[PDB]
Amino acid sequence: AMLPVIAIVGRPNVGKSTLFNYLTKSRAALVADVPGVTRDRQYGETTIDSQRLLLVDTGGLVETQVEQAIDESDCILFLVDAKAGLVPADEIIAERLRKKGKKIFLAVNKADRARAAVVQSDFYKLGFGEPYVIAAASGRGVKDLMTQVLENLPEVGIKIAMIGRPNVGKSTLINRLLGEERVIVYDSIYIPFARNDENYTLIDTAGIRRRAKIQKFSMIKSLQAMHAADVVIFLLDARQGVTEQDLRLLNRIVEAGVSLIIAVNKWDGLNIEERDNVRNAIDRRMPFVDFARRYFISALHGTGVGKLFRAIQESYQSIQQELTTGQLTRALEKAVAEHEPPLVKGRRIRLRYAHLGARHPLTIVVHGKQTKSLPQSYSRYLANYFRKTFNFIGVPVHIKLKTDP
Ligand SMILES: Nc1nc2c(ncn2[C@@H]2O[C@H](COP(=O)(O)OP(=O)(O)O)[C@@H](O)[C@H]2O)c(=O)[nH]1
Ligand SMILES: Nc1nc2c(ncn2[C@@H]2O[C@H](COP(=O)(O)OP(=O)(O)O)[C@@H](O)[C@H]2O)c(=O)[nH]1
Repeated sequence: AMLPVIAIVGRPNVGKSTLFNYLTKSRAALVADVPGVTRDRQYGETTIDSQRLLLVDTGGLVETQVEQAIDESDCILFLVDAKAGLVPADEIIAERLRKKGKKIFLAVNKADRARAAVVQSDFYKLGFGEPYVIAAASGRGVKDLMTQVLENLPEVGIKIAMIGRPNVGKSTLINRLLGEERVIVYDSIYIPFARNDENYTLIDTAGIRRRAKIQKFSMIKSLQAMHAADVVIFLLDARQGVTEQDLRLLNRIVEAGVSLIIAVNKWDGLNIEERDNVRNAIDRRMPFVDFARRYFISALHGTGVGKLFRAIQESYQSIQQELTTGQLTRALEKAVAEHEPPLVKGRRIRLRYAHLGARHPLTIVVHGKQTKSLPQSYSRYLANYFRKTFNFIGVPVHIKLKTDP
């Protein structure tokens, strides 16, 4: 079940980023034990009728990248502007879209409170069927549009995926893992395997096990793998150090909420200073992923690779454990007893209970009075307290405050 990908396309200033923001998951109410993740303006996820969808704002990519996004998407949401009417640049985009071989949903944005007949008039001639009436500023028509997008769509064990930039060692590591002691192997995107009584499925969205067998980076296919997997193994290339692009990928993993293990690959042959330099770079540039187990390996020579299986099992178990309101509240009471919340404007903040908001991203909701006066430093203290109490690894703990009712 790979998530469908919807590419938002259209001229500048039609409302693509506004619609993207309306549809995607907001993380404004969350405070993490360690900050360091921003809101992605290119890729996101949305949910409509329980069906999760990947969204790409092609305006955030700006033509090579835009063309790649369109070619790798399942459907296309093409936005035009009711206030402008049909303009020549819309027609240029339309002709390009017709040559691709995919569904085009036409959406007329900025409809505001104008009648549909007025809004849609200029756009029937584009030949993309119904010009869906929307206003991204108010939500008008958005649910109806997304319902039409949905309607026009076609033992696993622990699912894992390798994520990383080109040439970091993904195919090498896949081949090495599948050949480790006691591993047995038996559409082509899923590769089931087992080790002892442990069942796994490798997710290979870019088909790299096949290219290695016989012989272009896709952020979309990386995101699809990340959302399909239970645990991600992110590979760094120790010879290159920590790169800006590595950080962009890691951030997306953390934002997606998926369990993470870091494999620092190509560790072989490095001297004491080289190794210490890589370690120091990780500590300086990646403290936001301290919750993730990391292993220094050589996929090529096999050194340290076997440690990954227990890391997969333990990371999965950590986020899958039972987390009742009673046990979360028991932990909250203990945290408060050890370190009392500060008085704010002279009034005491009273924290009453905690419940599980979500496992991905891990969100613990803390209820009380005057909770929004809680300094962010206290929220970070609570995040760390829950982390230690339940031994959360592979995912960061987020605290969401709620001042009931
Ligand atoms: N009146 C109106 N303005 C909108 C609507 N949606 C977006 N806008 C505005 O149109 C402008 C362009 O929007 P933006 O999302 O940046 O367009 P993009 O360049 O396609 O990403 C911004 O000022 C938005 O606030 C809408 O439904 N109605
Ligand atoms: N020295 C060394 N080279 C490696 C290691 N892992 C992969 N490589 C090399 O790095 C290159 C890219 O490996 P590959 O698995 O194709 O990377 P992918 O693009 O991430 O799938 C190849 O030349 C590999 O032999 C390693 O652990 N040590």
